[PDB]
Amino acid sequence: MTNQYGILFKQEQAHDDAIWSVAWGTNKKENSETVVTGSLDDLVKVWKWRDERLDLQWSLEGHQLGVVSVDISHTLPIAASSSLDAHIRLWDLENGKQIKSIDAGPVDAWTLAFSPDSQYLATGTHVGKVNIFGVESGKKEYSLDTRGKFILSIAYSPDGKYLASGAIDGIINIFDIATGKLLHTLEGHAMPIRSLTFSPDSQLLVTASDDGYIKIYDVQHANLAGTLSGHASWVLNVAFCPDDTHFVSSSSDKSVKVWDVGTRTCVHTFFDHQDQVWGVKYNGNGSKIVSVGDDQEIHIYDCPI
Amino acid sequence: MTNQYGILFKQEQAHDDAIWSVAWGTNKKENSETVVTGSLDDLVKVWKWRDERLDLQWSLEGHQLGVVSVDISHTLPIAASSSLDAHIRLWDLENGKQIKSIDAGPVDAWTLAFSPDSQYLATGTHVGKVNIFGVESGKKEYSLDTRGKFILSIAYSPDGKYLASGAIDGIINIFDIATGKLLHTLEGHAMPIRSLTFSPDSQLLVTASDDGYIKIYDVQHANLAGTLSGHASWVLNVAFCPDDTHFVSSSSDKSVKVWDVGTRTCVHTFFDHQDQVWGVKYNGNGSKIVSVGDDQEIHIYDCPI
Amino acid sequence: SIYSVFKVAAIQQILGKYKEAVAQYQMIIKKKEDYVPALKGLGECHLMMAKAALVDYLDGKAVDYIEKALEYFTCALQHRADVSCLWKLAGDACTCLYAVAPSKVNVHVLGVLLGQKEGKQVLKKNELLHLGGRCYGRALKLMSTSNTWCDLGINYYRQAQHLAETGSNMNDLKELLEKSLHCLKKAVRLDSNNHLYWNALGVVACYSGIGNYALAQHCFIKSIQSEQINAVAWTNLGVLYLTNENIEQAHEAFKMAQSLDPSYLMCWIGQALIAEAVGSYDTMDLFRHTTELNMHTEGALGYAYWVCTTLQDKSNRETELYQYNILQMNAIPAAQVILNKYVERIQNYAPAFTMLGYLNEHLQLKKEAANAYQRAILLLQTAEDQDTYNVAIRNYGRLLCSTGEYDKAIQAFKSTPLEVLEDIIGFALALFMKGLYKESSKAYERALSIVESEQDKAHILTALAITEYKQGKTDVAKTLLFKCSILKEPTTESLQALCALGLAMQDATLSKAALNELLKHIKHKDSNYQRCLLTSAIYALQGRSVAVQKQISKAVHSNPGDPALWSLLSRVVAQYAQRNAKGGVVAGNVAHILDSNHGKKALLYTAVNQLAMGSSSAEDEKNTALKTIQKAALLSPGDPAIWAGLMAACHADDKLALVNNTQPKRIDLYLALLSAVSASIKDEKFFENYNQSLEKWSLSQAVTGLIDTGRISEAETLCTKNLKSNPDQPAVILLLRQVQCKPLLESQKPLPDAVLEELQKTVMSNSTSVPAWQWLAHVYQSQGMMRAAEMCYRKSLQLASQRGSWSGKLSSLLRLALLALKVCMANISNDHWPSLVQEATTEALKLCFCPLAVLLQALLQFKRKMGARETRRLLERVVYQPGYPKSIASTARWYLLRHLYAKDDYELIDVLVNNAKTHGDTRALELNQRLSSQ
Amino acid sequence: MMETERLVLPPPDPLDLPLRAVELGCTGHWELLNLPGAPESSLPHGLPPCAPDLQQEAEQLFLSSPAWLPLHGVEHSARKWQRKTDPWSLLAVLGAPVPSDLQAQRHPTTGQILGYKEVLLEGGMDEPTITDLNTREEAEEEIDFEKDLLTIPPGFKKGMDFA
Repeated sequence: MTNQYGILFKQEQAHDDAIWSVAWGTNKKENSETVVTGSLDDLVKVWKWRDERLDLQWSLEGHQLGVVSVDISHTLPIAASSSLDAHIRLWDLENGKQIKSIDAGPVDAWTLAFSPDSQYLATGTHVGKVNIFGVESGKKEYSLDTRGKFILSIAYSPDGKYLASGAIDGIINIFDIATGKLLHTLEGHAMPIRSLTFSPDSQLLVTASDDGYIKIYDVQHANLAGTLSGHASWVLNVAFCPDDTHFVSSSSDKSVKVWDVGTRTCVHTFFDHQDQVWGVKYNGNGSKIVSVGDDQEIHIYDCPI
Repeated sequence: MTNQYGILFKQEQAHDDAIWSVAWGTNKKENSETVVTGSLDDLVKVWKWRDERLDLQWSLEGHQLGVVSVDISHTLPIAASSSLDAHIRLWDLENGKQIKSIDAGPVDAWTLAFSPDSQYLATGTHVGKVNIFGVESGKKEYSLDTRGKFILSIAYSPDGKYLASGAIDGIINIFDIATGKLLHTLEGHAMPIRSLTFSPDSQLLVTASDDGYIKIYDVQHANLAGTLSGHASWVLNVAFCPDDTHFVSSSSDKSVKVWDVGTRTCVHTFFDHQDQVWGVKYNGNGSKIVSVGDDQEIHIYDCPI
Repeated sequence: SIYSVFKVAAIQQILGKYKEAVAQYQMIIKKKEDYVPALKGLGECHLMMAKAALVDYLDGKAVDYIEKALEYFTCALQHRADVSCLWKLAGDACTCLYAVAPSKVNVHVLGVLLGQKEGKQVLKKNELLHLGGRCYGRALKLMSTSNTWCDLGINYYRQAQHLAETGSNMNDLKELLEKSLHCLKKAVRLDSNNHLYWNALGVVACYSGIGNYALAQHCFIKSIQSEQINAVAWTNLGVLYLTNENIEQAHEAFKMAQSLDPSYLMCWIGQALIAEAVGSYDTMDLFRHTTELNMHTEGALGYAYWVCTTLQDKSNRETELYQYNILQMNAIPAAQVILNKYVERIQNYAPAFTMLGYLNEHLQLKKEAANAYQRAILLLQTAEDQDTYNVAIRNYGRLLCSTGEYDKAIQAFKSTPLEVLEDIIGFALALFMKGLYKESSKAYERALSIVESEQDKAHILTALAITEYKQGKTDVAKTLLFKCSILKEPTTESLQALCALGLAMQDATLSKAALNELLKHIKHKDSNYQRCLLTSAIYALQGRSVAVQKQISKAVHSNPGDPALWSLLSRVVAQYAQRNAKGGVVAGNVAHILDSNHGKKALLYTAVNQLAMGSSSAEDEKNTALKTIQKAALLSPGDPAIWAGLMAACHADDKLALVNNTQPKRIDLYLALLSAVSASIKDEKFFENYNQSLEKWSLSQAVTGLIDTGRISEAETLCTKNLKSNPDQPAVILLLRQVQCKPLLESQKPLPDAVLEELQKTVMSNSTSVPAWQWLAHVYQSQGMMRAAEMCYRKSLQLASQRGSWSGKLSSLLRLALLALKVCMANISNDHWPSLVQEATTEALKLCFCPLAVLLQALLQFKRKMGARETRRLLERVVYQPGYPKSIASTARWYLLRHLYAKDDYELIDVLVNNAKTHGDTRALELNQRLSSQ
Repeated sequence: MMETERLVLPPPDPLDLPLRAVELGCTGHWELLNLPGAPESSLPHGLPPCAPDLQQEAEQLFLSSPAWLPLHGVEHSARKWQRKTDPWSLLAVLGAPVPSDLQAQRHPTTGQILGYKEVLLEGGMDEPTITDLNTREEAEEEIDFEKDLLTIPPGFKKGMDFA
């Protein structure tokens, strides 16, 4: 019953150090398939999967410390990255030379996330707020406030009007873009979350925590649909499939597992990635899976519909 | 029936802290009687028993943390030592000045054991493998791999072609040097072993465990010949006599006992060593017994043939 | 044409994908707003999605879907009011929301339905059921069919059930029951060949208010006969037999029904009920399978009760039933989710709330536990209140006190009769937590008077000593702990408290006795970390500072596992005896390897050890202090020490890049890191002295880095703001002086003796710090005062030697040697500076093996002489013996080549030239060629 | 101390180069730069504070409060609950399917849709007082449910009997 799964591509050494983030973006209407990775360095190398392999195209740089998170937009060709250098400089992604550069410390911005219309590029700060900047318009026009500890994750629904945020100690806050008032706060876990993502036609919110558990919550209320516990170590990143039937999770036990929401079970497990895996993402259509690990290797998988 | 036993020599304070390992080597054909000890320091002091006493000859040092294991060769004059410093530096033992220095952490090497021809110097790691280096030739040419926990004991048969290894939780693995393939695994105990030794014309394997029991196994099969339980505390080191008639075991209850393999009973017990004893060894011929304890004292005994 | 697109959308609806069909129907309704079939399709789709949502436990989604379906249904009924399809669907929609959380269902129904057309109105559950009955009656009037008769009967049954459930009335529902019975009999008599009608008749007959079991059995048998594969009727008969003490035949009927349908939940629940009633061994497994299948309330409650009972019993810990059941299946989280759904559905069971609270408490979910206890309190005030309510009060108070909110916890423990040990002890703990130690002490003696279960008494004595000590007055607490020790069997907590109390004073002998007592006869404790920490603190208190490493190495050797011990070793070598920096780095790396959740502290400690070491490696990347501190920062960006280490690593990397002379990098981030340090410091409970030291070090290092990089204005503004915030402290005034004196004196300029005197007075203001003395000696040297700089260096040396420091002594020695050698190089008379050089270098060589000191000796000797062969021998020894830094070897090579060119030996000059060529150098070869062409 | 300034010659000499030293780390490791200037010492102020000392740590581990004692633990309460079961919630009822599909009509010849009429499958619209009274109006089979009732279930030898 379990479908046939195959890698079809393994990269020997993409970078020189641990890879911390990866983003796959099918931004343009034709087959672009742009992949941007950042790995404990100034290097924000951009790869391209042309037919069956990855070919390096850009080696744009200009950072001073290790980049911790990268993200890519689906409407316009653009990219953004942040590091411990306290600088959010967004690249052009076609010629790749430093369109802008925003000053914001670890007390002002931690992770990156583009708006569904690629207009705001919200970030999270130490004091618990969620700083929202403006692309091409200005810096720090306003920020939604919640009363909590260090905030790590910022997630956007694929239709807007929602904004989730995970924080240290497990407290989860949900805001509405239309008004900006705190709707309801979810207690969540007792350990840091460090991973959130919505789904299309959003009605499900999936949380990954530091204790190994995976909670399945329901938006617009506080009802949880279940708890998935299959991993043995910390869970670091979770990405959802383009159709609401599966989602992939990567843990700290050197194992990448894919679950199914309909039956709440693990359909397959991949035994690769000899070291920790720090990022997994889907492509435009749910056929391939990318995964970058603490060890210097980039893995692409194949998941049939 | 029990023979006359006497100490004939007691050292007041050989070192300043607890002694963790001892090696007795009759390397040269004439009366050398070299004794090397390491004791919770940088000091790897080498003593010599000339006629009736021990005389200090070398006080070579150069370690940063406590030395946990020492060994001496019987063919060539040479010595080796390892510590928590993550350095296996082998000494000349004639002039005693740092012939070599190999980099290997506690995750790469824990204990030392010379080859019967003094050529391989196998060690044990946390991940379960058995790293084998090369004296005078190179570093880390190959390592036998087993899927287990921290490994503690490494033993060589006096004719080669065999390699035993005790580990935490009691799992015992036996390898053959000629090929390097796992022959058979013995369940043993459920707690760490921390002591192993073969016998001449090797056909008997004696194991010491943490629960006070002493198992006597037979190589080339999985048949156990019996279980000896006479001690009251942890058993730390076991050394076998040059003739297959006796073997000496040292426990944590401040008692040194000598057993006999033929009838599996304790012929005599020595009530000395007010604190724990961490090492016992035999000399070239089975006439004297050395024992080092947690208290700073060196004891030499006398066992008639 | 629109009919084709509508039929396409209808087909799309049949083959699932209901959302697309709803969107298509909306698109069709866009062009034409009065098409009836599209409204009917939307209503049917909304009803089915609502029922699917009700299959799971989503009451808000279901209520919203019913409201939308009702709006669409009345919109369609506006246009065509003679169609039995719309009337029956409206009745179905109204009666569908049955047995769903009363007082949570409030639906907006608009317009004609509620008599006269008036805006929008809000109806309750009973009113909604009455409207459904009316709609069913209208459908029956327009079309008389047995199906609608049965639907009306089921609606009346639901109305009667709702009226009975809430306890609103009794014996006044007989008319409704008679109507339902008549409708169902009429329906079954219109067509007596439908198992559905027969089963419905049986179900309505067997209601507790009627209890006509003979007719129920007849109807169930008839339904079975009408159609053979009837699992529902079979399991209904099995349930009837089971409740009327018929275990055997109920088991037979449930087994047959299970065989006829393997995926039916009620038959499985019945099997579980019989197994529980007989006391079998697989009841828990049956309940778990039932809960996994379809999340029903009965299986939920059974599984919850069994798990709670198994957890409550404390003698099962190794029986292999508790182990497998509660660890291999991960029972606790599944039970927790099950209880949230059950309490959402029912929400009037205080025991269920208490079980949910107990599981959440066990799972460290204290806020949810407090909420559950609050709901149980609200439900339980109007109860018998003997055991349920007082226990609820105590548990609510304990949980509330645990999550702060101390005043409310005190009030909650006030609102209960204080005659039981649990309530008094919880009140005492909350009282102590807020403060107000005297009433807490009275309550604790009261608990001691009541106490039994002597271990508890010993713990009460320990608590009394702790709270009494918080009030000072240590002698009586010491006597109390001694009294606890004299008792027949001491407890580990009491001995640990006694040892820590002895540690608080500087006595150090009572602590040794208590530690000996703990070591003598206590072995069941399975925490090596606490004992090792206590022993290390014992040794460190007497100021030895060396036996700590020996004790921790012994502990690590005894237990090679326990990564906590490795982390402690790394931390201790970071703090005490920081000469085994390589060993500390190794211990940190090993501690990080052995596990994952210790990586933060392990990486911090190995980063600090690497920083202390410097650059004593093979110049390999990916293994420097910067990389490890970045990894630690990623793992846990919450502590201030990581940011401080980041500052130190950035400064060290700046110095290394200057030394290698390639590029400065990571220039200006000190302000952001300082702000992060302050923000992360502000959120810790109490480390007052440690926090003050951390902030002082961070601020001073940031100011120094800004001064070094060249942002003099920002540093001055920061210093002025700091001095304005609070009254003056000498360290900040010295820091401001250093900031101010950067513009003046980089380039040669004389300064008044007045400025020197205030600076000297300020340096005197904050004494016992070697850096300030060394800096003032450097300032004196820069203006030029050889004697003053030498006296200041001697003062710093004596200060460092007295305080037990070692790096400061070496630095003072080397600086004094450099100064004296510099003044000697000016070829001045009064040749006492060479004597100073010789004494300083001899002392440095006695301290350790210093290549810089031997090079200074060689340079002075070279200044003195040149004819003597020995000078050449010494220089060749320095330049040729291995294990030397590149710069010192280069300087020795340079001076040797100079001396030999003066001595005119071309073979030796060629030897030096080729030796320089084997390594990497340019300056020596350049000067070699330059003097070759004289 | 005299406080006599001592002027040193301004040019070092080209033939000889200045002596600029740099200190690396706490554990002694020096070197020599070519370029005359600051002593340029790394971590001037010492190592940073790191973790607190062991005495404070042990003071904090125990003498913070009595909340770490096992008398305020998850155990030591001896709770217990009382089991209630409810077989009757295992009854199930199904709903009859809709009796009409509302199928379209067609003009005979040149098929076109005139309207929609309700086909069977195989005044004052406010629903006032719509209840049904004066029952027992038609004859369907005249079945009797009150006199002769089944007792024997199918497949089963005898049946449980109620008075």
